[PDB]
Amino acid sequence: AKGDVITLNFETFVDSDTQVKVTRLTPTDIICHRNYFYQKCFTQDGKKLLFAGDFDGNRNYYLLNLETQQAVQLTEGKGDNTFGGFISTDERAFFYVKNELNLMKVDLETLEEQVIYTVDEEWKGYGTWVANSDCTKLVGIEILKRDWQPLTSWEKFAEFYHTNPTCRLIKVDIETGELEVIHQDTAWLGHPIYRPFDDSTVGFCHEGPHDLVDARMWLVNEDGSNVRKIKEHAEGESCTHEFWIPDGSAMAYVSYFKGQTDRVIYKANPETLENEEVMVMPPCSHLMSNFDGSLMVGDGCDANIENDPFLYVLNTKAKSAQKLCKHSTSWDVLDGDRQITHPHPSFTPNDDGVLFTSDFEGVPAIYIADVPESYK
Ligand SMILES: [Mn+2]
Repeated sequence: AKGDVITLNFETFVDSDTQVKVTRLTPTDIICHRNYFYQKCFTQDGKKLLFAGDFDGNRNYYLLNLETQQAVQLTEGKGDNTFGGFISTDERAFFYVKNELNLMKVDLETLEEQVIYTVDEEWKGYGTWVANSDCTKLVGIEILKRDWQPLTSWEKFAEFYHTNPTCRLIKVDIETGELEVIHQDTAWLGHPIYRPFDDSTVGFCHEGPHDLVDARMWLVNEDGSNVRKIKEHAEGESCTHEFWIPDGSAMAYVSYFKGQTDRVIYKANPETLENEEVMVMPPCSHLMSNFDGSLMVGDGCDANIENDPFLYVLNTKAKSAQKLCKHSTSWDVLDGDRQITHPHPSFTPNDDGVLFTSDFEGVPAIYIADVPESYK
């Protein structure tokens, strides 16, 4: 029940291949996972952590006190989207979506909840809400209910893309609760993201197969004008995994050229709109950077070869990737949920560690791998 407290045991072990220290935060007998890597889950001091677990028979949100090893239940009941959740800039509250209908704001102190927005009967919420740096406005996208189709299989994926569904990129005001359509279109839109310290810019993209798609690297101003593509897109080049670097210095992404058998990370200037290569990309699924983009972490995955179960800590400046420790996750889909099993590596607020999920000990749990100065 909302408000309850649970005392956890932190067990630290040494990785057999890198000697790097790794500590498990959650029990090995109950399902737990971290939120999406681009969403804030750590307080600046690095003492509080937001995460999800089934302690109360339901996938709910908890706030873990790293120095007390005690976690308090933030939300109760069923219907929580345990991935999109995030902590406010003032760290006095976190936001999450319940029943895919109501955007909630929760006081981390009183645990009081406030529904700040409720999707209209005409639309369907899609993607994850992303707050602006000041945490006064939220951006997101929605799909016209009539145009909505359940994406069951890949056959249904491409199918939906061609149905050219009408989607809109909206902006909601935390204070007023009023929505403002900043961009609409009869195309499948997605992944809306406010430019870190610049409410002016809002990056979004076109969903669908990376092949039969014009381009996904899109940008548009808050007012709704200057809709443009981040990169010109070279014939044969596919871009993905885009994400704003925390400080807002640039839009980092990964591109792959057919016939080059090599993936390379790229940084795009939000203002100059000029892209530039940064370094190679080891075989990884997700990619997240440091605050300034000087460090990056990656998810080793599957390509007589061999599946890569390692986490990578890339050094932007030195342009060098290095194996940190091992996550050894079974990318299995639990109860239709394909994301709980994803490591979703993210740096700790001061870069001394990397938080990630894994089910190698049997069930999905949360770990924090230390990150030595040599970036081992
Ligand atoms: Mn993922």
